[PDB]
Amino acid sequence: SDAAVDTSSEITTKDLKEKKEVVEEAEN
Repeated sequence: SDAAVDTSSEITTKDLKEKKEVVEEAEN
């Protein structure tokens, strides 16, 4: 199924620094 997301399994760490930055900005 990740082939329909252009193999997000390689980039997901860049996505998770998003999910930690977006989330600190939700507590700020």
